Amino acid sequence: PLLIKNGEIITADSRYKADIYAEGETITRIGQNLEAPPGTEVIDATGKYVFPGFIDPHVHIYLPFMATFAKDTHETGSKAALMGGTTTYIEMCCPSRNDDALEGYQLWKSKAEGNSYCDYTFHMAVSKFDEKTEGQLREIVADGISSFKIFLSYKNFFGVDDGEMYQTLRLAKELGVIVTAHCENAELVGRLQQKLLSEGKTGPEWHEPSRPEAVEAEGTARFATFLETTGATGYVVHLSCKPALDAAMAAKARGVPIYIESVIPHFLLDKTYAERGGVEAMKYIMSPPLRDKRNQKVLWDALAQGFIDTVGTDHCPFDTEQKLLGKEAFTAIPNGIPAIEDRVNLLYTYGVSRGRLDIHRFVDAASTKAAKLFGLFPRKGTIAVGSDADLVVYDPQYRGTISVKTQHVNNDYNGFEGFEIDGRPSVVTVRGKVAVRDGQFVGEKGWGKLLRREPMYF
Amino acid sequence: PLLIKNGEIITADSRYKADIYAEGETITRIGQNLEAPPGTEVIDATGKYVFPGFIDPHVHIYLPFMATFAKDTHETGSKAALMGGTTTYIEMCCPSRNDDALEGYQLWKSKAEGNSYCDYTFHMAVSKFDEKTEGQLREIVADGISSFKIFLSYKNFFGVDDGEMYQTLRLAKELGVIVTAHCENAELVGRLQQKLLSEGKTGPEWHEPSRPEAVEAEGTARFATFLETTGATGYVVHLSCKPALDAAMAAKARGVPIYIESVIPHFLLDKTYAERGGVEAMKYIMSPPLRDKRNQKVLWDALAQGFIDTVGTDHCPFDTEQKLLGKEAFTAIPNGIPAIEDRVNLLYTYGVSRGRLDIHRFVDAASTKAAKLFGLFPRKGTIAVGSDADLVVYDPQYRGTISVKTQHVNNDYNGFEGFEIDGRPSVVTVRGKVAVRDGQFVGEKGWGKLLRREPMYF
Amino acid sequence: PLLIKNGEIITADSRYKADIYAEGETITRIGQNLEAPPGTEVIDATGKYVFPGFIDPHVHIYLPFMATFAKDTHETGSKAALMGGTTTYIEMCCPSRNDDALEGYQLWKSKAEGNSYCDYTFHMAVSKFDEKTEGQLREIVADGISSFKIFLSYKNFFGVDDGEMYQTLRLAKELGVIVTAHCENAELVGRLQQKLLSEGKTGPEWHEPSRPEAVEAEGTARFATFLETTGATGYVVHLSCKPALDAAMAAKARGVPIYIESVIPHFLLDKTYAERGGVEAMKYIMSPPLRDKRNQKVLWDALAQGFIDTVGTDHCPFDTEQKLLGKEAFTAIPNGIPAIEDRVNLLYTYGVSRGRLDIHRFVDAASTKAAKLFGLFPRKGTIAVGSDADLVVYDPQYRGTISVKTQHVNNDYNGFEGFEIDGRPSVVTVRGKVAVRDGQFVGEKGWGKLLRREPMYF
Amino acid sequence: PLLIKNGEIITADSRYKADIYAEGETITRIGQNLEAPPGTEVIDATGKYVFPGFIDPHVHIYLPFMATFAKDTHETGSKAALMGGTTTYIEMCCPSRNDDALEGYQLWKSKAEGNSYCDYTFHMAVSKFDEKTEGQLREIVADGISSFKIFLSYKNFFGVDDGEMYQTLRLAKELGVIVTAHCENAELVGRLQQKLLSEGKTGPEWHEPSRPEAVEAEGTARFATFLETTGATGYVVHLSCKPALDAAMAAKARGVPIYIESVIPHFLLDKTYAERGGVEAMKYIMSPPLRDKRNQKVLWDALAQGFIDTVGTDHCPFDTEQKLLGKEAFTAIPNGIPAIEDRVNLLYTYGVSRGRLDIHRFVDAASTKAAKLFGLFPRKGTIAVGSDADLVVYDPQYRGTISVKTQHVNNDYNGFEGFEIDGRPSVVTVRGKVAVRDGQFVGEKGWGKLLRREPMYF
Ligand SMILES: [Zn+2]
Ligand SMILES: [Zn+2]
Ligand SMILES: [Zn+2]
Ligand SMILES: [Zn+2]
Ligand SMILES: [Zn+2]
Ligand SMILES: [Zn+2]
Ligand SMILES: [Zn+2]
Ligand SMILES: [Zn+2]
Repeated sequence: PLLIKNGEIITADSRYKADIYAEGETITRIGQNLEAPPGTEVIDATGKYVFPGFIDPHVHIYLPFMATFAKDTHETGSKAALMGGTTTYIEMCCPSRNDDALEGYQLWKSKAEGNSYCDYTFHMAVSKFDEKTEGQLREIVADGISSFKIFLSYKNFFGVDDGEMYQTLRLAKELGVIVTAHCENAELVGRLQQKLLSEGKTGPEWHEPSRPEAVEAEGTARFATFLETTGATGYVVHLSCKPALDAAMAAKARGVPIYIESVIPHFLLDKTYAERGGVEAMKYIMSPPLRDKRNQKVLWDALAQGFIDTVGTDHCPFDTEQKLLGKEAFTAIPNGIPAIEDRVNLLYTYGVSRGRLDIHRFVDAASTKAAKLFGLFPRKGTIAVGSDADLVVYDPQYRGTISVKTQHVNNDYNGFEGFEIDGRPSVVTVRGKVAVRDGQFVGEKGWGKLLRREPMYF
Repeated sequence: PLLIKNGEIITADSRYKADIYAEGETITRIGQNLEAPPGTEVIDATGKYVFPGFIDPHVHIYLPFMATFAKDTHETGSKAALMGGTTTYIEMCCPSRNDDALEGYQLWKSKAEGNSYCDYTFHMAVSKFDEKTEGQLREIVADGISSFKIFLSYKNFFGVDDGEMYQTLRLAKELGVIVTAHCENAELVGRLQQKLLSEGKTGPEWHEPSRPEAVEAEGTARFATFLETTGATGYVVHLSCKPALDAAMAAKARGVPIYIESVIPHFLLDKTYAERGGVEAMKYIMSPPLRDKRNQKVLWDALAQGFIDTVGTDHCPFDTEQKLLGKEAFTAIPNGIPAIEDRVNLLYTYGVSRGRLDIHRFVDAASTKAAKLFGLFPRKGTIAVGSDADLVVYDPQYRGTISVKTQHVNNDYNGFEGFEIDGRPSVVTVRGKVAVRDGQFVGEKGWGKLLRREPMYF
Repeated sequence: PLLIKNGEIITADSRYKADIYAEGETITRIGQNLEAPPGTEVIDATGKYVFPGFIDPHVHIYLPFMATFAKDTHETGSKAALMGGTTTYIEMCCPSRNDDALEGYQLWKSKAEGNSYCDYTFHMAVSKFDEKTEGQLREIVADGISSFKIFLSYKNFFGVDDGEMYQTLRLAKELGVIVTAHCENAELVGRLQQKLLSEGKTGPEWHEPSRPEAVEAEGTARFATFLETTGATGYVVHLSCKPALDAAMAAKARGVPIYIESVIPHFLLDKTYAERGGVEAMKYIMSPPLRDKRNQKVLWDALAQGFIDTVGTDHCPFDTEQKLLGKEAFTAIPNGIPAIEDRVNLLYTYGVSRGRLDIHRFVDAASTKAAKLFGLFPRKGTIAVGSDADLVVYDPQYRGTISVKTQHVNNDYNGFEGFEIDGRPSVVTVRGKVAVRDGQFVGEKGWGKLLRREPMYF
Repeated sequence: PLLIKNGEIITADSRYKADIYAEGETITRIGQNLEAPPGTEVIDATGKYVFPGFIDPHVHIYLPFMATFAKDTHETGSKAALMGGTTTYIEMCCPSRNDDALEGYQLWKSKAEGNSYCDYTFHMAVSKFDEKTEGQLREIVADGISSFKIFLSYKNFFGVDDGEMYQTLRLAKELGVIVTAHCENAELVGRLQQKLLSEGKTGPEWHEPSRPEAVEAEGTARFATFLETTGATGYVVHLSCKPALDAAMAAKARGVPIYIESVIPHFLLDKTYAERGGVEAMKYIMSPPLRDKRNQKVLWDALAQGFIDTVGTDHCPFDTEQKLLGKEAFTAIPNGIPAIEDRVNLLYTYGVSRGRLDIHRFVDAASTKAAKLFGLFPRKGTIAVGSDADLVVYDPQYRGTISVKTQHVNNDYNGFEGFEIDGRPSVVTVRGKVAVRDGQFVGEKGWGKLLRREPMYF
């Protein structure tokens, strides 16, 4: 049994002081001065906030990509997540066009079993479409995976054409599945990459120009048009700039059931980081690229007003050594930045503590909204009787800086090296069991379970 | 003591089954199978929803307007509200340009004391600005009223000019007050009214053309520009059409702290109702006017995505006899439609039950958001330990129709006569005390209190 | 020699009364009371307007399409054009994906030689892209054809994919060629067509729903993105609705060198014509489909302000008998409406005479702009010394109605049967030679020549 | 008699080589190898362009403003205009609120008689509205002035309120007059000015912040709303930024008869010039203020596509000594920059020679469009038989720089000091009489006449 007392509870739509008692894995009751049976583990949350466990709807743990593999394992990844306050993560299951989808799903699925410290689930990538695949997708959905993922980029590896996208969306609508999508243009990026390389422009500073804002805007609008035409519900992952936001907003305004996600690096980093040259710049190469800083205000304002629904990380860790695989051509630099451990602290600091982000909008954008969209709610995403006891006792008096020297991500650099944070998790629990106590990791291996969802977007 | 058991609790960010125990006026604890001391009043909510008491941020009880007076009293008005599921209402305190603001405030304030069945508070109208008035506004704010109200229409009676609007906004920013605003154009409406009358166009069907969508759009954009320039936080009341929504959305997108409210009649009624001729058409005359029905989809879609923040009624009851005061000229028809009693059932029915409105967005738009914006939260607007026990046991199995024959509004007609509803309040409580039991009004006169707020928008 | 005297000359940027003297094929001099050598043919234009010969930048004479062939020949087509005041037309050379481009060009080219009454030129369609084709396109451009044409629809027959579109645009930029484009989405239209048919919806009234406005908007925006990314100059053919106009305007506003064309049927006809059922409805089936009439005001306003650059017809004549080829499924109805003969009179009547279209904007939209965009200017498109003596003595006192009974188009129905017109050509000349005198056709077979252009958009 | 031979004639819709013969004040005939009677003055235009005399629709010669007077006289002003290629200018007749409108008109009118080297006309400012004024405006219009001018700024001196603006527009519609307007917000500018001064911010660098882009956008949109509501035709003077352009474009798109003008300094100068401090910065203080340079591309692109209709100067010359009148407070710096003499060369150089501005669009934006809008066409604005012989033989081989040392404007500084130009007028004529020959001024005092217009916008 667990009892968290004297803490100020804050959810997306409530704020109060009371005690939380969890007999087992779920919250049993809430009230003031609760009496917990003897033996109950008591946590004193005096002077601290008690938030629902945070949820990252977009991470990469196991990933064979751009000639190599992402650095975290479900073990190191889930641990880093917990240290950061994230108690549930949704990983992108990404088998390529040449892989068997069902086999890919089972591979990712088995790599996670007994290896995760916190709960998780997947987004099933659809990198090709045919009779064989349709049958396997029906099976994967039936196993509890209620979300797909398509890419409008990465030609021949992940990208699907209009015909495949259309079929994926019709199937999704039939199964009540929500489709997440990476929006760019596979053809344009490929052509622009070749053009720049043939011109001798090989440095990391040509990554952004090879896939400008106009391309993300085109893909975002195309995706919205297919959703509107098929009747399927969609979700745009890591939207990074105004032109794309305008396209997604226009779709929302005319009634298209589409949702928007932005990832932490696009709120705090900008294109100049990728113009520093050398391995230093390679550390900030991702897709969509970091943009002109003028976009940060746009994203922050949109987040405050709820135009942007969720905030994820698109966590994709690589070692500087791996980044150097593209010292000859920027097209060979493995795309990705690590952030699964810093999302919450960064969002809280620069959004709530030093920004205009309302604290309730913060909880909604970093936990509740994602739980709702992907069928994890009310099990996850909030604090209420019946919900899983995934809690985060947050300390707002803490002051420090982020550094690779103190991170738990299995790679050699931190994207936010030196950034200050005005808070951090003091205690983190997973289904009633303490995983982090006073900055000390005390999690239990294999405690995390796979969360199965029910389709709801017909 | 009160105990509501076996009900499905639904708030903006939670959904579960548990019992709610309120020892006194606030919720003491929540859990499953709670044991209430003997003597506790037990309500069985089996098979029913338990929502937070709903809040109407825009009503008119006492109102000397257009040569006459609104029909409801705080007694009949609060009763009608409760029957409909609304446990808190914010009334527009409206002294005209020729009245002393402080006296006006005190008049409204005393008419409500001991006469309301549920809690309430006010929006202080600023229909002129000068040294004398500034001093009185500071006093009214200090008395707990944290919101102003200005009109960009009704020349010489309620309307303020750019100079006055600017000063009102600067003062609001200084005091941390949020400014609500009726957005049209006092001059244009006056001119267009005169033009139409001089042309012999006197029927009710000329009301809409006298203040077209372009006018509301102009006023909405003007208001946004003054907010952006003064640094004040604003709130647009009863936004009725796309052009205006576009203007308010553009302001939101560029960072202006502005919020949007729409009232129920603009979601379900349209301009043709005011083109029926005679007293029948006069029943549907209000400002802003009912619009072309193409606007209803726009508003519904915007509500579903959270673009529109709150839903109110702009409740302004008049008898058909009073409406006839303008049988000679439409300009003399007292503007207003009654709706304080039907808002919740209408929104639930056409939004949740038969529409695309998510049930959590429904609670937020009809209760929580308004509580947050006007400083009533967390006291009101949600279900959580510490909050006032304002609850609504809602019956989703109920089926019926709205009719003046069964309303409690103190006038002779219902704007939604004949409309079907797929639910209704079964039990309604105010701070732990039952006011409505099984469709029977059992409220206590004078139980309602004035809610004082703290300024928060500096 | 030719002398047109006492006429009021009206061009896009001039208006005056004077005489025009053409010694041979071009205008020799302009002035008042000019003395023409003896033998000169004198035309008295007293009380009439003298416009530059009008130009239709989008017609179909020879066209193997949808299992059949368009009805006009270069002989009947050029004659009908002249009777209507059009002295130059640009035909779409359309070999399909299975045809050899160079052979296709030569086929169209030889069908026109010695068979046209007026001058003409072509837009070279690129329905596929490969090494073989690139070489042939370079040859065709070198032969004087400075414009391409790509289709974003008609899968497997005319439509090109993103890869092919990109390559076509890069080549166009290299050669200084302007690319015209039909903007929809080949995949979406195909899928939506199949869906409707499988649902038993086979009538002509399902044509519009099979390719809604959202699709044209998507293709228009996609095209604009590829122009912006490749640096090529583009031109959107027959833009029919607001969503598409918005997309093209956004591109214009941000600096993309893109131009807009709209065709006469979209200004005067609407979707209901295709909902009349039977062969009557089949007469109004075209692509993009006739739209909701709310779009006509949008197009007219855009034309008046110069947002829409040119007005063409997309003349594609078919007999009702041929239209019946799709009595079983709307997908088999040959798309197209005839209009080459009525464009000028219709535009003049409903635009200038009865609309808000300025007479100079009329000349620019129906003649000069197209001549400029496609390199026919200053040879064609205006009245000035040195220009070809292609003139139209227009009679503004004429009043009549359009009817198939008096048309010269080689088919059995007129799309504007019964429409009134407030003017008509009295005299029409081609390079100094009279082709139409007092409504009598006196043209000379084979007089028309192929106009070769110089590339100018690098 | 005048004969200009061997020149390449370029108008907005024609380009050719021929001779122009003017027997008297108007062009008599055009053709190749024309024979002029003996005594005819012959100008050889070999290797040069022959443009229509350029027209500046917005200048200030006589102006009592901000405690002082503008430096040019109709003598020095018209001379400077001619040297620059401008043969017709429209001056803003600006009596303030305290002046009698009719007297003001007559004052301006008499100051110009016999004192202008080239033709001219006026825009009648309406700085207040009442019965007395309406009567005088009817008289002024009857005297040939077909355009009004209202200011939405300069409180109590020039600015009119909504009531006055509405009445001015209704009268304009009745008389068929077009209304030009300076769009900002009198109240907001006044308040923001006071706020900044009270904060000790007195330097020239606070001018822009005192009237930000949001204000011009608000005024532009307000003006458009009143035009749309009254049915009057409008024209926005010196539009300087994207937000305002967006507002004016939206109005154009929905059918409002509104036109846009931008002045040369907003295309080439930016806000930093006014941040140089001291008298140097004061030289660049005008209204609307110079903006962030990001706006220059927007304006250039809009001009190339015809979104911006005309290009003027808003010529308002002051001596540095006069500028110093506001060394204590920026609000006292007389607003204005000189440019009447450099407009054409600057537009030609940076638009045509070094930009993307098409040469025909150049002639239209600098001459023809303005002539059309203000009823000067076809008398002025083009080259054609019957038109006034106002011609400009332009030399495209000339290369030089602009300097106060060689200007003819009656003040001590040039706003474009040091700017390079790729052309200049070689010969300039006014109604058949040479005013400038090979850079030498040979004009005749009092030759210029007042141009009376006919109302056309009912
Ligand atoms: Zn991605
Ligand atoms: Zn990813
Ligand atoms: Zn109101
Ligand atoms: Zn109201
Ligand atoms: Zn086509
Ligand atoms: Zn076509
Ligand atoms: Zn001005
Ligand atoms: Zn001016």
